[PDB]
Amino acid sequence: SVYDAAAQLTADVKKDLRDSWKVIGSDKKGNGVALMTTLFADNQETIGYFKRLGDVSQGMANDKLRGHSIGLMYALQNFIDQLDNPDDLVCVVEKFAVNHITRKISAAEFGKINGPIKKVLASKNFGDKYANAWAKLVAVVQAAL
Amino acid sequence: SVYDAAAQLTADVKKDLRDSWKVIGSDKKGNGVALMTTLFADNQETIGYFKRLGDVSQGMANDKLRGHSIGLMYALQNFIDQLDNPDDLVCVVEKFAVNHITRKISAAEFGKINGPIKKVLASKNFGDKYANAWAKLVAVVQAAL
Ligand code: HEM
Ligand code: HEM
Repeated sequence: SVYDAAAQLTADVKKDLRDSWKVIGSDKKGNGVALMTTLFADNQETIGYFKRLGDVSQGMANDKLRGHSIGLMYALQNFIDQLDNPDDLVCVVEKFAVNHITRKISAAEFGKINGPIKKVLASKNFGDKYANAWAKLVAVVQAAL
Repeated sequence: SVYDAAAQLTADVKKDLRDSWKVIGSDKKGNGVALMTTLFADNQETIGYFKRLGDVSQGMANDKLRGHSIGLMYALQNFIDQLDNPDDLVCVVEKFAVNHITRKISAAEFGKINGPIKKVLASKNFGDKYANAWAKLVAVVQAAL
C-alpha cells in the first residue's frame, strides 16, 4: 500500500532528502523549470500531455510553464515537510495522485521524472545516493498510481 | 485586471501578509482544515462543489479533506513567497485560477473565503487590519476568474 511505501522511508533516506531539498528547493522557479525542460528534452513523448501550457520550448518565458513549474516544486515541498508523519504524507500523496490519474498518467510514466531529478541533483553535485533517495520518494507516489 | 490587482499589494500590505502568515502558516494541517470547515459551516451552499472529498462534516477525520486542506495552505505559501516579483505572483495565481474556473467557481463565490480567513485570523489575535490585507490578496485571484 501507499502507507507501506511511506512507512519504509528510513532516517538516512529522509536525511538525504532534506539535505538535498535545502538546496534544490531554494530556487523553486529556476529548478522547477529546469526539471520540466529536462523532462521534455529527454522524453519528448510526454510533451503532448502538457498542451495546456502552450509552447513549452519557450522555457522561462512561458508564463504558464513557469506557473506550473513553481507549483510542482511546492507539491515537493509538501512531501518533504510531511516525511515524519506517514499518515499525513499518505493523504497528500493520494491527493496529487488523483491529479495524475485523471490525466491517465501511469505509475511507469510518472517514474520518468527520475531521470530529470537525477540530472538536476547532479547539477548541484548531489550524487547517486541522493538520486536513489528521491527515487524512493517518487515510488511512494507510484504506489498510488 | 490581475496586474492592476497585484499592484494593490503595497509595502504595508505585504508586511501584514508576511507577519500574519508566519503565525497561521506554522500549522498548515490545523489551520487549513479550520479554514475549510468554517467555509462549509458559514456557507453551506458551497459544499456541493466538494463532492469528491466525501463527507466534509467529518473534518480532520476525513483523509481527503485533510489532504486537500494541506495543499491549499501550500498554495497560499506559494503566493506569499512570490510577493517580491509581481510577474511570478501573477503566473502562479493564474495557475490556481484555472483549477477553479474548471470547477465553475466564480469570482463572487471564491470571495466567500474572506469570512473564514477573517475568523481564523481573529482566533489567532489578528484583527480587521490583517483580514483586509488578506482580502486584497484574494482579490488578485478573483481578478483572474
Ligand atoms: C516529481 C513528480 C511530479 C510532481 C510532484 C507533479 C506535480 C504536479 C502538480 C502539482 C500538477 C498540477 C495539478 C493540477 O493543478 O491539476 C501537475 C499536473 C500535471 N502533471 Fe505532474 N507531477 C510530477 C510528475 C509528472 C510526470 C512524470 C508527468 C508525465 C509523464 C506528469 C504529468 C502531469 C500533467 C499532464 C499535468 C497536467 C498539466 C496541466 O494541464 O495543467 N507529472 N503535476
Ligand atoms: C484562499 C482561497 C483558496 C485557495 C488558495 C484555493 C486553493 C485550491 C487548491 C490548491 C486546490 C486543488 C486544485 C486541484 O488539484 O485541482 C483547490 C481545489 C478546489 N477549490 Fe479551492 N481554493 C481557495 C478557495 C476556494 C473557494 C472559496 C471555493 C469554493 C466556493 C473553492 C473551490 C474548490 C473546488 C471545488 C476544488 C476542487 C476540490 C477537489 O475536488 O479536489 N476554492 N483549491
